[PDB]
Amino acid sequence: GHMNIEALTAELDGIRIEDNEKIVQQKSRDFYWYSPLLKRQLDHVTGDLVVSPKTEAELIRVLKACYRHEVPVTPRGTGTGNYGQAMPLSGGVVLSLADMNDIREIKPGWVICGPGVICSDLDKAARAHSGQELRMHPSTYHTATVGGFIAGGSGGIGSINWGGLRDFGNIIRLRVVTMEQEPQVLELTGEDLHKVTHAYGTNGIITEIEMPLAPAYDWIDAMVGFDSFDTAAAYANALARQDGILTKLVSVVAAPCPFDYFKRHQKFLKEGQSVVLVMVAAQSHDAFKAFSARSGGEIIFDATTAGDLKGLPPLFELSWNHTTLRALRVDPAWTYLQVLYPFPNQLELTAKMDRMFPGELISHLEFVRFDGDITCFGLPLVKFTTDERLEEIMDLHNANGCPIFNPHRYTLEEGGMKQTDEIQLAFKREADPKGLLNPGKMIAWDDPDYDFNSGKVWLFKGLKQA
Amino acid sequence: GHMNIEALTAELDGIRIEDNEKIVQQKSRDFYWYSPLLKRQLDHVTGDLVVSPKTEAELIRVLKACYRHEVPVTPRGTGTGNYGQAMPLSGGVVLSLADMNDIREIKPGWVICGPGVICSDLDKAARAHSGQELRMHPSTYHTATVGGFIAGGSGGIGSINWGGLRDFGNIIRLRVVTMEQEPQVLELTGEDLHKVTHAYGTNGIITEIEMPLAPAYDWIDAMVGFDSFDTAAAYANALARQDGILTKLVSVVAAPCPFDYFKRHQKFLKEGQSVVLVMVAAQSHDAFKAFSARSGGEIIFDATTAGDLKGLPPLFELSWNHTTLRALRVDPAWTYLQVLYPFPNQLELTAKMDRMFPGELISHLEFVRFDGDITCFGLPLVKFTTDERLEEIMDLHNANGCPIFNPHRYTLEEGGMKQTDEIQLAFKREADPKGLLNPGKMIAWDDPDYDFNSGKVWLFKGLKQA
Ligand SMILES: Cc1cc2nc3c(=O)[nH]c(=O)nc-3n(C[C@H](O)[C@H](O)[C@H](O)COP(=O)(O)OP(=O)(O)OC[C@H]3O[C@@H](n4cnc5c(N)ncnc54)[C@H](O)[C@@H]3O)c2cc1C
Ligand SMILES: Cc1cc2nc3c(=O)[nH]c(=O)nc-3n(C[C@H](O)[C@H](O)[C@H](O)COP(=O)(O)OP(=O)(O)OC[C@H]3O[C@@H](n4cnc5c(N)ncnc54)[C@H](O)[C@@H]3O)c2cc1C
Ligand SMILES: O=c1[nH]c(=O)c2nccnc2[nH]1
Ligand SMILES: O=c1[nH]c(=O)c2nccnc2[nH]1
Repeated sequence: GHMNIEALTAELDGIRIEDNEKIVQQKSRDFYWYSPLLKRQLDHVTGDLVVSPKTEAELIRVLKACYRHEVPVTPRGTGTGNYGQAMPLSGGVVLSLADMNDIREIKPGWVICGPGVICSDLDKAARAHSGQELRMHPSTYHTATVGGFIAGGSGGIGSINWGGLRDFGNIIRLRVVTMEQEPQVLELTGEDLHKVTHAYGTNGIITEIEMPLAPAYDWIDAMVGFDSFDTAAAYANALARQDGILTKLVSVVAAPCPFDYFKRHQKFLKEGQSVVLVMVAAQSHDAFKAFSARSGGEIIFDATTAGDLKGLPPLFELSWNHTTLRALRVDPAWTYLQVLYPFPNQLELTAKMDRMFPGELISHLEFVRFDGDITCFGLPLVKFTTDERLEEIMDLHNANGCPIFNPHRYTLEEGGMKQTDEIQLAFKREADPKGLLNPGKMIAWDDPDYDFNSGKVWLFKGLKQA
Repeated sequence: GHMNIEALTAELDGIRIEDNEKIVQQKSRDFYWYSPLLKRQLDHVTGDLVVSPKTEAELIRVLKACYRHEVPVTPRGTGTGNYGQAMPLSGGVVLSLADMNDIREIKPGWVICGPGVICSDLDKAARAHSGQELRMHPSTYHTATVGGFIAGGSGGIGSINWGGLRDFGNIIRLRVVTMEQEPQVLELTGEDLHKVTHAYGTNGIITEIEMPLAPAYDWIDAMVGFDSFDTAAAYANALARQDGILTKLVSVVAAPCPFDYFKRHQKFLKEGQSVVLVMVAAQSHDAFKAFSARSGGEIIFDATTAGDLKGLPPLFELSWNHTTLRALRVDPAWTYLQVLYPFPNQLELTAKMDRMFPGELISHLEFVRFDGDITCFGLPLVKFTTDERLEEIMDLHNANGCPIFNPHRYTLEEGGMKQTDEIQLAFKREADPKGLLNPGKMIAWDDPDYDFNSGKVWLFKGLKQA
């Protein structure tokens, strides 16, 4: 690489650039620091400038100039990923897509928009236009971009209904611009768009998204309280299996996390109580109450009876990695794991892991559709002591039937979600022959000897088969 | 010929009534004759009078008069049931709710309407009002009433998404009028409304329904063709488990049924071909094609590429018991079974039954959500020979792990769907102390020695818990 930052800058007159060191540093970091390991390994990473195109034409200008002057390019939505995805390991350009945030079309069942649209802004527009909203969104709803969700996220609120970004149909089309001497526009549909999902921006810049839309309902927050984690998980699993009770969220958070760390909801909680977090559609809420009364589920908070309370976060901001946010805000020693508990043994497996790590781990489940089954993903909190103990806890999950997607890594393959196969490798050669797009994030690109055919359970399995 | 018809008729001045023998006979029959057994057993059944109230006030005037003259009352929507549910075993009044067809409220996620609204009319109004439609409907969409669906049906198109009428949330509220000296109005919510579902009108007259609504999408008809039943069933099972691919129907119809009996679609079919009937939402259509190319599913008919669709019925009128209709319109010796193939063994079980009855049976699956899993319901065609052999075939399904809901019976308990327990018996006494509502349909009411704690698998399990 022969980086020439000065010549790059000269080629971008009319395009917004920022080179202030403090601002570049801030926009070179995400929420990697949720992992004590990443916090140490990536503490010294920073870019050289932030470039913020307003149009696809400006973006093409930027990529063309970066290819010519050999400046690395790391895409950034709003920098809320947890693994260092958007962090520029090699210096160079932080390519912000924040100003490519147009909403172009809203029709019955689908939307076309730019990558920088914030999830809640997209829903606000889809709701006003025709009472529609995203099928799923991360708990970073109000801050995260749709583009970064596709390229760096996996699922979240709404996965209970629709599965994950890993699944056919949850994305319709991705328009992607390559890093070639003449950047190419690709219109990826069918299976081809799934080369880009959760690829950390390593194989092209998403410049337009077509995604399905779902009906916007009056979603009712409710909490259900239990005296043990195992009875909370059994209730949550049963509720998730009620096919006529429409929910958007079914979470399990073990004591002592609710009472210790859900501070604004404390008056509804008590010491020793585990909680199930529920978002239930208004047309299903009476059925939800009747089911809960028949299933041992004491409703300790219900938005329909609590009144118009200000200062209460929505329950989804207590779920997914917002559960982690709340814990580490009070005690910074908390970190987390990412776990699958495979169907049909999720209740047995979550209980065994809960009992295996008393005190040191606090269980946290999110119920989701996964390959057509209802099961749960895990985001258990872990009290950090040493690097070695944290690796050991993950090793023991893997050895006890609970696949780990290691969040204490910053490469695609080590994170356990995006599998590298020959199709993934060939596509990056096509879309980034100089290796300028988010370098360092794909091990197989830097390692000719990499056994990318190893690993067991991949969340985003590769397209190659038979 | 009930002895009190003259006196009853004199009390109904101003209410529309019909005593013409031929019309009363037509309005005393449903589609029971799909069963050769019921066709013979119920041949002599007819009412004395058809009474058609326009309003709940008129209905109450009718019930109060029938109660004081002890004339039985058998409710009727539009008489499309298959079990003789709406046929008056004791003569008396056929009480048609067809003129109680108010639609009084449509909101995001729910609708309030009268019992006589035809399903497709309900959707016509919900679509015009706010682009909504029913979650599920029988394949008799264009002729069946909503109230008769609730009291006499179980699910259908849309069950792939939502389960069935057996499930919490798929009905929100039933307003019911009792048969008492002074008829009472009950507003049944929570679990209480499930006393009335599939109870054949034996424990009160539904006068208002609140049901959930779902978004009205552009549903695309597609057929997928296979050289064998097993490969068709395996594909449909896989498609049904694609959580991001939104469908409204996933049916499997084994050869020779499609080529023999799907006449207007015959130009798309070939001899020996089994078919999977699909309704896929427009926003999932591309993913459906991509999944099907990846899953060995040849799309042989697609409403978006087929050119002129004139004269083609919708694919849902080739599904559920319309599959039976198409077959028996060509050969009247076909009848059917109703089967469950319990998860997770549905592929092995359907294949085992298919191999056990060559020629005599034609397999027909409908994939549905059932207790939180994806599995299939069966409506296999059976070539009628003798009553004895039809019983044996059903016994063999039951003995091989495939529960039968016997459609060749006219009582609630023998039909295998609506379980009787103490709560059902107590409620019938509460709503119909004289037993004038559809008499003879509930064995346990006529026979206090009848053992209602038998029967293994009930589609509509009772409310009594252990
Ligand atoms: C408290 C908290 C809770 C969270 N909860 C969830 C959750 O429930 N579910 C979930 O999936 N994630 C969750 N996350 C992670 C993160 O917030 C989301 O995945 C988010 O949607 C990422 O979007 P972003 O705009 O912040 O992307 P960034 O962090 O800016 O970038 C993410 C990745 O996408 C790439 N990228 C961004 N834009 C483009 C583009 N246009 N083209 C190509 N590549 C691009 C970046 O290079 C990077 O590799 C959470 C994070 C926090 C801190
Ligand atoms: C070709 C064909 C296909 C079919 N497909 C399906 C299918 O996919 N799914 C399905 O579930 N059914 C199916 N059916 C059965 C039937 O069409 C439906 O269940 C239908 O919705 C019944 O409504 P109806 O108005 O015809 O009721 P009716 O036949 O008039 O009556 C049904 C029952 O409900 C009672 N009843 C009616 N109205 C009231 C009321 N207001 N209050 C109390 N009791 C009342 C009657 O006494 C009777 O017991 C099919 C039938 C045919 C002929
Ligand atoms: O950066 C993240 N990417 C993800 O896919 C994710 N998924 C769940 C929770 N946090 C997450 N964080
Ligand atoms: O009269 C019917 N009642 C039902 O519940 C039903 N379910 C499926 C198919 N036909 C059916 N016919």
